[PDB]
Amino acid sequence: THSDVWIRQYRPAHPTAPQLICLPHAGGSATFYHPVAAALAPRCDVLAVQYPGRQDRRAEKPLEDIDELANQLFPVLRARVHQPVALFGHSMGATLAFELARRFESAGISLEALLVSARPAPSRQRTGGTVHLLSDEELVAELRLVRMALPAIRGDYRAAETYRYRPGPKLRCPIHALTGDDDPMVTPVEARAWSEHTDGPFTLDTFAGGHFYLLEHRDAILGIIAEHLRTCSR
Repeated sequence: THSDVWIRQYRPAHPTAPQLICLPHAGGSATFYHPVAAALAPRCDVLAVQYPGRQDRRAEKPLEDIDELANQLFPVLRARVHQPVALFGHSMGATLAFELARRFESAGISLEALLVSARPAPSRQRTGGTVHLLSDEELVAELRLVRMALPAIRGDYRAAETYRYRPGPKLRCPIHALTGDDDPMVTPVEARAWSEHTDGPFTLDTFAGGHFYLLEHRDAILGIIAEHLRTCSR
C-alpha cells in the first residue's frame, strides 16, 4: 500500500480497481473507513481521508471551512486520482465530497458516482448551527483525550455548520443519497434535494435509523457502493 498525510490506503487494490474516496464525518478519522477498505479491496481501491488535527495529525491545526478542506485536499487527490473514481461522504464528509466532485468535474475528471449519506443538499444547508460555538464543557456534554481531540471536533463542526453553498454548474455524475428515517438533522426533502445538484441519475435510499444509521446497515451500504463501481462486496 501507499499512503500520505491526507490519503490513507488501508488495503492493496488491483491495478484495474475503481477508486473510492471516503470522506469522514465531523469528528471522524480515516480509520472510520477501514471496514469499507476491508470489504471492497482488492476489487476496489478504497482511499480514506485524514483531516488535519486528529490522531497522527493532531499537531496540525484543524481546518474550519469545507472550501479550505477541499482546496487543500484536491491537489493531493488529483495526484492519486485514477478513473473510474467515486466519492463517499457521511454527514459533513458528504458536503466535502460534493465540493470535491465540483472540482473534479471542473478539471474534466468524470466521476462514477457521488454517494452522500446523512446530509441535507448543499442548497438546503441549515443556517444557524451553534455546536461549534459551545464552551469546552458544553461541547463535550452535547457530544453524548477528548480535550486533545476537541479542537479538531470543534473545527469540523464549525466547517459543517458555517458552510455557505455558492451556486455553480450542476454536476453530471450520478448522485446516490442515503439517509436515516429518524434523523432530526436531515428531512426527506433535504435529502431528496440532492437531485437538484446533478443532471445525471439520482437515487435516494432510506434506512431504519438516525444520523449514524450506516453502522447498522454497513453490509447493505457496501453492496450499494459495490454496485456503483461494478464490483462485489465481501
